[PDB]
Amino acid sequence: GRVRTKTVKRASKALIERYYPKLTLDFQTNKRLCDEIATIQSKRLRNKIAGYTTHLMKRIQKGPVRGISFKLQEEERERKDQYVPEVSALDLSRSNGVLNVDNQTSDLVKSLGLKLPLSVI
Amino acid sequence: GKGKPRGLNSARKLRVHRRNNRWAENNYKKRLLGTAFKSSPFGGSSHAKGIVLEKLGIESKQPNSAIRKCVRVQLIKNGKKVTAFVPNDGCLNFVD
Amino acid sequence: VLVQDLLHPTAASEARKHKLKTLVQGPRSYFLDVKCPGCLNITTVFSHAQTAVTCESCSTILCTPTGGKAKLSEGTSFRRK
Amino acid sequence: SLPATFDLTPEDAQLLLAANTHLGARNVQVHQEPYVFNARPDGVHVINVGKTWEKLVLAARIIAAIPNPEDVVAISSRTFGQRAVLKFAAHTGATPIAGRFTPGSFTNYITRSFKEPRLVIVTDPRSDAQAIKEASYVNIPVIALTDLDSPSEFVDVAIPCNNRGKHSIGLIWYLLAREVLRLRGALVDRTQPWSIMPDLYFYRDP
Amino acid sequence: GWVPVTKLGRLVKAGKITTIEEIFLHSLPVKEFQIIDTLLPGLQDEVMNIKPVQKQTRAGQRTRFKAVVVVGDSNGHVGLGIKTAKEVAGAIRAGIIIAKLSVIPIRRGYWGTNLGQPHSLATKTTGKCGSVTVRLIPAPRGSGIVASPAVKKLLQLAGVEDVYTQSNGKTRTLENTLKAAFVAIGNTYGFLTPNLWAEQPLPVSPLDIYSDEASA
Amino acid sequence: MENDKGQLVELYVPRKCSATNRIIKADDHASVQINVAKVDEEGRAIPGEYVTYALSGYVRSRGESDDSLNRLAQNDGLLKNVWSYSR
Amino acid sequence: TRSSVLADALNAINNAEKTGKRQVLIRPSSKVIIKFLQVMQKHGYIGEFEYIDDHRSGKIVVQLNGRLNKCGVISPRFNVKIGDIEKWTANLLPARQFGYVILTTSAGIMDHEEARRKHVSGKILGFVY
Amino acid sequence: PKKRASNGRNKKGRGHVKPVRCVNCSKSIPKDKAIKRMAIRNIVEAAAVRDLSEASVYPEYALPKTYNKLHYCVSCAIHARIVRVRSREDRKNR
Amino acid sequence: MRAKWRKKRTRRLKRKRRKVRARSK
RNA sequence: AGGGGAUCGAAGAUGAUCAGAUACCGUCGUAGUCUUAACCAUAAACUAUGCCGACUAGGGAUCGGGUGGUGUUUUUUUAAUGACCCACUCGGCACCUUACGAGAAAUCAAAGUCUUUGGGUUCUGGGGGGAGUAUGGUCGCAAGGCUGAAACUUAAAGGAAUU
Repeated sequence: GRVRTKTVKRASKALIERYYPKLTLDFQTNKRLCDEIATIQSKRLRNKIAGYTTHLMKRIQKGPVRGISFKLQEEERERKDQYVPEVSALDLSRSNGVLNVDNQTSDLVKSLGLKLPLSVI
Repeated sequence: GKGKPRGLNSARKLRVHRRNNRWAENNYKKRLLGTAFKSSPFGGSSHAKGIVLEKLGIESKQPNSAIRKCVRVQLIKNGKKVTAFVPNDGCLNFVD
Repeated sequence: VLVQDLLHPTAASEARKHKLKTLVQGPRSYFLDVKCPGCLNITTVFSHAQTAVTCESCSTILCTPTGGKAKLSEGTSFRRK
Repeated sequence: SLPATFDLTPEDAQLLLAANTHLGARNVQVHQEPYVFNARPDGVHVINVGKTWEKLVLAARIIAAIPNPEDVVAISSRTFGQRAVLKFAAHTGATPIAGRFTPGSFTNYITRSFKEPRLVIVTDPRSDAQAIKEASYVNIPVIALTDLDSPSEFVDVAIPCNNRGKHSIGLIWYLLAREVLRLRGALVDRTQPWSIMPDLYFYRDP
Repeated sequence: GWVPVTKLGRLVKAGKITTIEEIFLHSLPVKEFQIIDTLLPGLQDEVMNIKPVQKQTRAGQRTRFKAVVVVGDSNGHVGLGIKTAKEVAGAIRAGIIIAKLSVIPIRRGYWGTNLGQPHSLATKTTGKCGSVTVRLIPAPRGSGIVASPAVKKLLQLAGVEDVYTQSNGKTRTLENTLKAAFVAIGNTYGFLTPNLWAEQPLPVSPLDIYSDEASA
Repeated sequence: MENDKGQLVELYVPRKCSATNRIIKADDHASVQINVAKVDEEGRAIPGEYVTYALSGYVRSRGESDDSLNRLAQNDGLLKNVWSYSR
Repeated sequence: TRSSVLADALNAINNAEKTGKRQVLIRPSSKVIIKFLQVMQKHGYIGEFEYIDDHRSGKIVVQLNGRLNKCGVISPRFNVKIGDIEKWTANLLPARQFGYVILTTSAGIMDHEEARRKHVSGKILGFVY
Repeated sequence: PKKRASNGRNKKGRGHVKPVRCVNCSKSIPKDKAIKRMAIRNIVEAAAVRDLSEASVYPEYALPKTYNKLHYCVSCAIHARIVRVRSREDRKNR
Repeated sequence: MRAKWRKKRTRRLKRKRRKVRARSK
């Protein structure tokens, strides 16, 4: 088969998680980039890592998959985390100013401090 | 209650059970039945005299091989036949 | 439960538990007041009568025997004691 | 004892009522939690709001009593509360360990994920029972978001709750963060509500 | 070069915690033998024997050595270590480490004289690890240690003077007998002597007060 | 533990669990020490003024620790009404 | 059927203490049972015990403290004497510094120490510590 | 030793159960001990209904089924792969 | 050998011994 | 000792397979298998777990009985009578997660409350063979059933789990 060895896999993921602005989608240029940066003893080894990084770039251009954190995944995490779509969070709204509950909950609330608009049916 | 009588008046039952169960011991049964005094060739004696009938050459048991060079004797006091093995080395020729 | 009050537990618990399992053993049954149609003839009967008890002066059956509580007549009046 | 300010306020009361927090599990229920109030004919049990509120205030006192905030450990295994515990950590220091919990972090010191707490606010005892065992082996007090069907084993503080649905768990997490923040003193006005919408705690389905 | 991973290691290295009683009262978990041999410099090691265990493999029988080791000064501390290792020296060292990490206080006591120093266990104690039941009973002054050689060495290393020991089961299992004695020696504190019936103020764990020196 | 001379004898003075008066073992590895901070008329917890509850591992193993803690808080005034003797 | 009222009750208290409960209920409700309970109470091994008195045998509800480690009963009430009471106490008790052996002497119900103080003995009921 | 909590099968408090004969090997086994398979098949095999429809008198109709209960003994079931041996832990399921 | 067949051989030997004793007496 | 004797079917008769097959495989086939009047008193007759009584973590389902449902349906849309659903209880067959505990482990809510040793009580066993044998008694038409050794020999016979 052509299963990638865990060492080249670790090297590829380390490259991806660090050098996203450096990494591109063209094989030759990022292979030369790996030649400059990654100190690899053997040409076949470094070429295999470059090919694996190209495949990973092609795969994750569509979207994140697993354990990458490529300096933009956490950017998206910290940006698309506070949505707060106004009063559409199902609290004291989306009704006629009343809370629709059951009979037992209604007796519960009036036994408590109440101060709530019960709508037991 | 551990499957045993525990009442203050069950001493007879406990003693009967103890008497029945004691027979399983080899020493108890041998001492009371006197098998050493009737079935044992020595008749309960530590030592016994006899006369030599003929030699014997029984072989060895597991893992080993030797001719033990033993001797058959007849006890005068009992009249029975006994097999004995000389303890020391090279005394079969000494025994006549 | 580490701590619970066996002195005065909840009346609901004492009611749902069996009669012999309460603090004080007592009969959960009770007697009945029955009025016969036509003439009153007031008398006291017991819930699990186990007999076809009739009026002391009329042929009307006060209640019918059953395994549990004895079934009372439809026309007879039912009253708690 | 409290200075008459930690009571059942109407706003949180209606929030809990609208979040369906009082609706519990089915007929299965451990006798160790007598917080159940009656039982609806359908099969859902009712949990009284006052018991829940007192449990939240007690858990907040436990959390605030810890001197170093990062000793607080919040872990969730179900996907419904990952963002909730994340926001709780972001607002109250601590460290979020949401996702899949690696065993041996609390006991074994070889792993790089070692962090010994002073208390844990484990959400679901059934799914995070391994974390419960680790906290027991390393002697960490346990605060558990228990439910009627959830086990009550190795639980110092029990939070009556409906562990199904993002809304209820996110709302109670936000409330807990709010009152522990008030206890810590960042929110000077205990009567005034937090100036943060509780919708941030609930996670996004897609 | 210590770099204690645990916070208690930093606390003890700072000199804040000095006596083993401080950690033993609160039952704080310990994971380093350096802590134990720091607060108890007087611990002495002893090894009973070396068991040559074997395990069948594909083309032979791999041989390992099980080392049974005890430690603890004769002042109220004992510890036992069991470890299987490829080499006897490594097995002995690892057993020493485990025995250091497994220190347990012993409740001493008086036979009923109330005249001098403690010389025996407070109450009769029992311990079973497997099918061996080691029983310890208080003994009068001058009786001495009456047990197997291994149990006698363990109790002398503990520091008691007079004891009465009775064993049931397959005493041939030396490790099992030592573990049963360990169980009994740890359980001797479980008895509620009437001197403990008084209610004392409840202390607080050291880390809450000394969180400033912790971690960091 | 005391002798005729009156000096203190034996070390390791042990504690007992608040729920059940059973001595906590040194080798025990299933028990915790709960502590509750106290506020003073402002909602702010004063450091160092916490009350301490001792909880053994056996009640934890039996799963009764939550009920024990509620009872202790209600008795000490830390709590008002969740715990009822009648139950 | 029912054989030893004291044994069944003492087993009930032992099981309750093993469970950890702070109270227990005694069904048979025998006079020796109330005497045993007074013996525990006057020495502090138990707390407060009350006797539900119906028009039947009755029951007992007793609150326990974490001070009773083990209570046991010697079903065959042997006629112990002055000489063997010391050996019986040594065998039953973990130590002579604490623990009490209760016995019916001519005077009534008390522990071994009080019985030796009064120089009386009798049948032996059980041990408590 | 005790390989199973249930010795032979679900027979507790009953004792003797009327026996039945195996379908193939004709071995007598207790009725509860027989591995019973509720085989509900069709008297027309697969890929044959299409050919059997248009070549049948009257439109649609027919479409019947066969239903047989097979009592396989332990040995026959093992040989015919009706039930397969598994691990110790997997025994407790269902 | 199986205990059942050993027992059967024992019964056969017992029958033979009983027959021998009967013919002797 | 009688009736019946349809299938199956020890003995047996054949034909296969095999160096040998008196068996496994194919076909017949007596006693037996079924029923009446009497013996047989046995088994892996197992739940390899004695009977009675008190206590001890939970959960669901099921059988029989009992009680309450501003419950459903069946009826005469609605009384009865039933059949269902909710809650409780007693007595059983049992089942599931765990171990406060027990056990050498397999496992056990009893095999727990037994070295912190005692609820009452009956029976059985003291290394493996000899041997459940011989003999002495007893029952039975018979085969056999109950009680039940000794001489002699051996240092391992065994139980649970691991590679």
